[PDB]
Amino acid sequence: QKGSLTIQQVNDLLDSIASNNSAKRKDLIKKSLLQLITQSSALEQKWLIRMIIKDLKLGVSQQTIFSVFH
DNA sequence: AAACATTCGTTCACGTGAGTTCCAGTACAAGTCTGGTC
Repeated sequence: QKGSLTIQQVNDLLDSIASNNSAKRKDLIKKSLLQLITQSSALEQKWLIRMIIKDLKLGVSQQTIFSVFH
């Protein structure tokens, strides 16, 4: 019901997944995904799946996010 | 001298133009789903 991951850790794990896919090593992808699964809650994992597939469906336009930012 | 007609300022109802609020139609842009091959 509670996670123990920070944003930097998640970015590092995703970077490892991408790089190891580029290098044709699936064991490291499995290890990174296992760490993410073991150190995350169900909601966090749902959002991680959405981020991996690259579709969040927030309902707010990218232009709106940029306008809010600056 | 008395009765009737006309005129006048008033009154009401009804119709038309301009201002304001609300909603439907239109336009455009982004998001989402799909197709095909290498």
